[PDB]
Amino acid sequence: TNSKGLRRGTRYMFARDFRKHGVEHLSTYYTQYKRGDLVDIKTNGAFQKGMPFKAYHGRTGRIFNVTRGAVGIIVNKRVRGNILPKRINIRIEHIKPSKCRTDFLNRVKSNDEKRKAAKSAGQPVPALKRLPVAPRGAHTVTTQNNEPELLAPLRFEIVA
Amino acid sequence: PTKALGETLNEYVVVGRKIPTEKEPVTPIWKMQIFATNHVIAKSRFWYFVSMLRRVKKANGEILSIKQVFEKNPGTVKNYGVWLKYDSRTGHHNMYREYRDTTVAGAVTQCYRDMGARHRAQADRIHILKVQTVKAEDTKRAGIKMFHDAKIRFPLPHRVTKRKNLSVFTTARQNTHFA
Amino acid sequence: KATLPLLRIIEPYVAWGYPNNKTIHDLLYKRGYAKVDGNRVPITDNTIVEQSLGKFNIICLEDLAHEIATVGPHFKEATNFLWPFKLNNPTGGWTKKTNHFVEGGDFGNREDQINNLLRKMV
Amino acid sequence: VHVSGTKVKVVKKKLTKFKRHESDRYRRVAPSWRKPKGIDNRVRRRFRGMRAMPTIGHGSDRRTRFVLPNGYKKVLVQNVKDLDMLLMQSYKYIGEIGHGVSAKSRKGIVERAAQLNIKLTNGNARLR
Amino acid sequence: AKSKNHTNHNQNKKAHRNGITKPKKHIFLSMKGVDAKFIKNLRFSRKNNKRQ
Amino acid sequence: GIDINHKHDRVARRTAPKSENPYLRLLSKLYAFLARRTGEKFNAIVLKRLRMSRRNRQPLSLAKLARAVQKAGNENKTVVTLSTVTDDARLYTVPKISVAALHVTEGARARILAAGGEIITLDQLALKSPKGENTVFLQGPRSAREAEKHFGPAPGVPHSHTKPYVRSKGRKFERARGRRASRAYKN
RNA sequence: GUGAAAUCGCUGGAGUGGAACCGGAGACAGUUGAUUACGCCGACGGCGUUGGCUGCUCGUUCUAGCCCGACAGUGUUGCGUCUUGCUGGCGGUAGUGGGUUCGUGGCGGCUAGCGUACGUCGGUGUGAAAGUCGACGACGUUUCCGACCCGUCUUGAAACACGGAUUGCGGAGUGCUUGUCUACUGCGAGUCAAAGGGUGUUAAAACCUUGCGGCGAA
RNA sequence: ACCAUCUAGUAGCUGGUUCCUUCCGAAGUUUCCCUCAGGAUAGCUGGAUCUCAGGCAGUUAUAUUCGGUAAAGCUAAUGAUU
RNA sequence: CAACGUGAAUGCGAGGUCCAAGUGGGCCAUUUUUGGUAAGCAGAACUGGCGCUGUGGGAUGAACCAAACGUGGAGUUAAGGU
RNA sequence: AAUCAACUAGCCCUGAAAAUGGAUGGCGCUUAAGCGAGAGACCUAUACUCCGCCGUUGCGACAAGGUCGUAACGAGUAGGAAGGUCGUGGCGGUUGCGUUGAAGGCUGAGCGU
Repeated sequence: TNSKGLRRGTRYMFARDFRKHGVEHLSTYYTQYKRGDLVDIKTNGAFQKGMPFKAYHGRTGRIFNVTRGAVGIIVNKRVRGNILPKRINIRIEHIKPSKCRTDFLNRVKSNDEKRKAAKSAGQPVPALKRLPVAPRGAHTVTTQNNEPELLAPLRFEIVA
Repeated sequence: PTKALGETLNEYVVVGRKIPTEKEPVTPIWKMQIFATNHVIAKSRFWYFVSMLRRVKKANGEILSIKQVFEKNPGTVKNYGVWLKYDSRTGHHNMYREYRDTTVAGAVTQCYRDMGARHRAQADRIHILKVQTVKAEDTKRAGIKMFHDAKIRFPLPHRVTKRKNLSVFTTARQNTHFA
Repeated sequence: KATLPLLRIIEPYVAWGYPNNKTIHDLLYKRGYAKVDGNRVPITDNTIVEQSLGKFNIICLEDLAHEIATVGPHFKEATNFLWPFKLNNPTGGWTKKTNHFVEGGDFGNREDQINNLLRKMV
Repeated sequence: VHVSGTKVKVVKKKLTKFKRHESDRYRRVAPSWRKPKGIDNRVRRRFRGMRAMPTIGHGSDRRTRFVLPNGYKKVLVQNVKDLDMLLMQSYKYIGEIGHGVSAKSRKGIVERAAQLNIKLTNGNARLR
Repeated sequence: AKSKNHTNHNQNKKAHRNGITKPKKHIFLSMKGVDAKFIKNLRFSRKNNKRQ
Repeated sequence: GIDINHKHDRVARRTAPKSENPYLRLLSKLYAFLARRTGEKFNAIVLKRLRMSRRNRQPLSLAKLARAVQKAGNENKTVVTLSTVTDDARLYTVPKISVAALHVTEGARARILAAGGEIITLDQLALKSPKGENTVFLQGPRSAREAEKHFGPAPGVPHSHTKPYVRSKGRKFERARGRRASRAYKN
């Protein structure tokens, strides 16, 4: 059986990227984190304090606490037939804002703005629903300067 | 695997093209002559060959047209030459074969049956590179050439006739020679 | 694009294609059953369609057929109102049921030949 | 036949008895049905060519269940006063004198049933 | 008579038999495990807001 | 064959009271009729609680009845409860209460009647309010049982306040190891 | 007293090629029922439902050939940029005109199971009895199909794994103390009352009876 | 030694464990145990039901992410090596 | 407090509590994979099966192919065949 | 008037030896009843469609611990529940039968899955 140390099998997971070692740039510390925000977890090997467990690497969580240089995150973890919302205290260096929620918030803003504009201007309420890409419509293709090229299977050649 | 199912394979002309993108607002149009049982198989085989030849697959491409081709004059006999490439249990080979038929589709069907008979090769291992009508003087296979004679004649030597809708037993004498 | 991936996932177990006018009408008239309060009720009358789809202006089997064929705004409601069709085995048999249609078999996308199959199944 | 007072025909899904497995092989095993419980019992596992097991699907039609071959349902009578319960639905019930009724009482029972027009199953029995 | 025999064979089926239960929606409402100083200020803020 | 699950086909339910009390069975009959014909969810609720088990009908308190009637608009409404109405010694003033109940204890009945109130049965409620008009539906606290205190996470689990099953109470009865940090640990 | 099963003897019937038993389906033997209308059965029609096989006829899609014109070629007849044939694409289609495809198409023919918008009819049964009709045909015989010995431990038993020659009778989750949950009943901030006492002669019962005790109310 | 009793000694082991229908329906896996033919524990399963009357899903789409396996590379670091 | 009003597809009613059984020897197969010369050998991963399960086919067979089962009938088939 | 050489791959042949007599399942089959490519039709499941009946589940109607309607459904070891006018022996009550023949025993006509 395997040993059960904290950093077993993280040889590449906790390593830095090629030609990306050294001093950690400061935007990491300038980023703003508020409780209720969604963050991706990606361990930074250069910082050994407040490191997330390997199980949480690459997962997204919701912030529930904001301390001086760390955040508490609620991350879903599957244990047998239940998903547990584990709470973990991770430092800022291992955290990154999640764009999935921000995209949705932008879409909500656009929807509200479009609805307000249409109602104010008396236009009919617009369609504010994402729809799956439908099958292509009917069209005409012209062969002018694009004559069809007759293709045939090629014979076998002995490429030594 | 693809099979040459069906008596007398059909012939289709399939025209397709890669779906235009921003970097390529106009794309070349490709055309192929396919021999298949029906048009669904024709389209699938067209995409097979076009993806082999050009960097395009069914996902990024579209079919502009697919039309069945019928023999112009099925009342005349022609010699057909077939250039094909096929896979044996050991290696890859090119073959040239000849048939006599009233339809090019019939000739290609004959080719598939003959390849199965003489080389145990299935349709999934055969590529029909080319099919054409060859002149009588341009044929190069003895079996075909032996019928390019205006005075051809031969009997039917040993004719075994099967009784169709009558009892198994008879007192009649069976004759295999008919002069 | 939201349904085609499912049709690729379930390829080996289904035969599907593009139904035509006669196929849709035959299916609806000969084997149309409605889901009414969780019960499978044969559609022997147009009032049965009206009671459940009247709010969408679908009052007759012809309205239902049009909605299905042209994929109207209420395609979801129209089709969910129908109980999954329970078809008969084709008279003539199948071919392979273990190989794609293009392999000389049965499963996968047969395109407009689903009508040929359904003319025997329905 | 048809149930008396109606036109519904009596149908028997099965006529043979569900005999216990191996009751023909051993005398200690009575024929009365017992569900096989053995781990390897081929009858329990339902191998082809094995005797069937009782199932609710064999149940008789509700309208014809308990109906005798003549079309009536049996009612047991022990004395003359017991004949009253058959008076009204006499077109569907047939009386039957209990086994323990003596030849002394059977005479009166049969006579009263004849007067009341009530059919009996064993009227002409135990005549001394 | 070796008897270690670890395996994970029939475990996903058992897990999925009664479904995989996702966490509830009120779990984000609790203020448990939050900074004590922040909690103290929240108590003070809530204890003083005039109702009307 | 069809690919469906039969695990939850059957739903356990009570189609009639388990009790052999003939009056309770008659009440269940009457309110089954009322629920089916009037089609009122109030009648359905009364029927269900009539068929329920006595565990789910915990005693109600005269104080709770008084609080219900002393609310703006509830003065003239009929309080309907299928729980026993008990007397409260801590209640000093009893208002005018109109209550329809299965059983009311002697003290509660005396106080309600003394305060000018009225007590009716469920059959009488069926005539007064066949559809349940002007009613205030009440019940006792269902989770206020000694047994319920023993339900929940196991006593020896972190952040668990479940009452253990102890023979007696004292320093010698499950108070040493696993309950204080002086002995091994504390959860 | 009764007098079971196993086992056994006789009489009659029937089967009997290296097991015998057994399930399904008939037949035979046998047993049993049977009041013009009505029962128990059959046949032919009609209707409903689900069909199976099989023809015509319109149209639709994609397409010709025949026929005409020039050009190129040649498995070519008759007597040589000859002629007659024949082929190939290409250009025409007026006329003629088949293949292919299927239709929210139209008109047919033969026939099955199940049920009875229902008709036309026959067999039988109204004292016996005989016969006839109907249903079964169950541990009898005979055919066609299926068919390995149960219980058990086991991943796996018909097993060359163990127990079992046969039959009868007996034969194994109980009592009590203590918990806990659940269901039902009474009363309800209470409830139950103990030992005991009083009375009770269809008197080991029932009935009455507690400053105090148990549990609960911190 | 034999006789009676304690004694129906204990057995994580072997054998047996007696009516019919209906409905639902597993596990041989986790952790701890002088534990490995056994237990406790979680899981899987049944029953009782109770509260309600849209938020879920062994499936997709959109958006955003995680990884260092196949392939690739060694005329890129390390280690071989003609 | 004021206003706005349900913002991908498909399917579908959802959630809660309590009491408790049996199990805790597994085995097989496509694919991946460790030890071994190999093994109907030993050990793992995903999924499906047999165990617990009959039915048509593979002459026969726990696992293979088809397909899962109330009790009957008519029609049509799967795999397999004539 | 075609010939020579080297290759290639289909079927066939050699390589190809084991002990009771024996196995494309057997008989047999040779323009096959073999090998490969195909075509019509045909046969056959406890599967699919439709029709009847039994039960379960859900829903519903009815002044009823009942009846009825309707749709879907029905595998099962260990195990769990439900129903049993299934069966056995007592007690408190109730209903009756019996020397004109009870219990017990042997065994025809039926009833119930």
